[PDB]
Amino acid sequence: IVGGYNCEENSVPYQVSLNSGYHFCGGSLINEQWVVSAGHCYKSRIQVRLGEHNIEVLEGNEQFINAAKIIRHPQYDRKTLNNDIMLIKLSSRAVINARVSTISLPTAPPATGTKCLISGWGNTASSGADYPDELQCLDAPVLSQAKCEASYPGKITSNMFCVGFLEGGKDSCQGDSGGPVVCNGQLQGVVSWGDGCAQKNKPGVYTKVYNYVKWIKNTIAANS
Amino acid sequence: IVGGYNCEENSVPYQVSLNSGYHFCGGSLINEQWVVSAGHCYKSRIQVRLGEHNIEVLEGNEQFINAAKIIRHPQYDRKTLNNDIMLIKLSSRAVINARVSTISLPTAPPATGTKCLISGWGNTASSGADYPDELQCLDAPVLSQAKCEASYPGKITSNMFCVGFLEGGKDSCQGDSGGPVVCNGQLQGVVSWGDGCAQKNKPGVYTKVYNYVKWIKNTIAANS
Repeated sequence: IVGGYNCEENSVPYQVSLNSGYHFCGGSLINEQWVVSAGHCYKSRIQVRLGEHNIEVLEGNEQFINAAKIIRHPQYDRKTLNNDIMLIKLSSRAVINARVSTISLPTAPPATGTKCLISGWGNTASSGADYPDELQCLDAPVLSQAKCEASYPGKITSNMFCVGFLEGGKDSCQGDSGGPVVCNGQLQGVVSWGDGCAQKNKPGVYTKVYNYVKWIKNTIAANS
Repeated sequence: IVGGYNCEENSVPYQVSLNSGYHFCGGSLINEQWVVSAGHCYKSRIQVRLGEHNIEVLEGNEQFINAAKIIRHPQYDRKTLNNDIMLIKLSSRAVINARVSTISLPTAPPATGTKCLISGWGNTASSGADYPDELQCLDAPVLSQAKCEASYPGKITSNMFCVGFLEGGKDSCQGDSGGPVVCNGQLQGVVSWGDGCAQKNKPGVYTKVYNYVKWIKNTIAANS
């Protein structure tokens, strides 16, 4: 997150990190046993960690749980990042408390102008490496499909949307992929891709979770 | 400017010097008829010189134009140097050419990590006095507000930010005040103040021009 701020204490209890030794992506806890992330964060073996704030220093509420099942959306397109969404079944049930809890799926698609919270341990600098210890947060609004298509001519499908600022300055960045865009108590987006970070007229692009609401429930039901 | 270098030719066409008998400050040409500088560079009578490289020897492209109006920010705080910004209307419009051009105002605030270019004819000696003939340039990065607020605990307002190096060595200095800090082709900062030049962990503080974009255009429109 470029241009963000340190997430307050337990303001993001649904945030998880995917790890192969260390964190390579974020994710969102949507069921006591299921995490949604980006399909391009796919790996064969993933350890999910819950309850982290400072990703370097244990604060006591962390849960380390290895993925039991990693199911990337069947129609995921590597080149276009279309259907960039993936479900991870946890090998055991997360323990829900004030530090670890779930986020609701969306009942309606993202509404232009709506304020959302994006979070992650990604790079916080537009150029150069500058990775944060503490979970970063960013309030950004949903942009119109028009502004989104315009910014990325011929790249934007109906399974994507744009949240950010056309002036740049604030944005998601390398390391934030898979993480949550939560608007009005609902997971509307998964951090998907962008053209650089926080560049002018290059807002980040996010998977429209709303299009996958049935696929998620069906997939969870079939794998329970 | 300590630790810098002779700006190349034609690289800083927006740099101006303010003189009320002597070169006391720098400034930026932001309109054919307007200069931004530091409010603490206020004099009742100012002659602006544009197009200077060697501040001692005329090279042919200089324009000498007296200030018609000198408008300091109406909440400028002499004590805190909060709102350290000032607008000067030239008595005639500058001839815009290859060596005297304007610089764009910022469309988004300083994103930390971004390389900037500070410039001026200020003291190049941390200890003592060594004023250069040729304009000095310095590439310096936007420091996180966290790091800025630290170095000057309780001094740093939302109208200020820090550019430079915590190690020391490279920094603006006396006589640089008012001068430009340009990042991505936009005037992000105005040399304002610091504690010591090139001073270890006491980096340069700059007026965040972004917060003044509306005030500036309104003042210019109101005085044209």
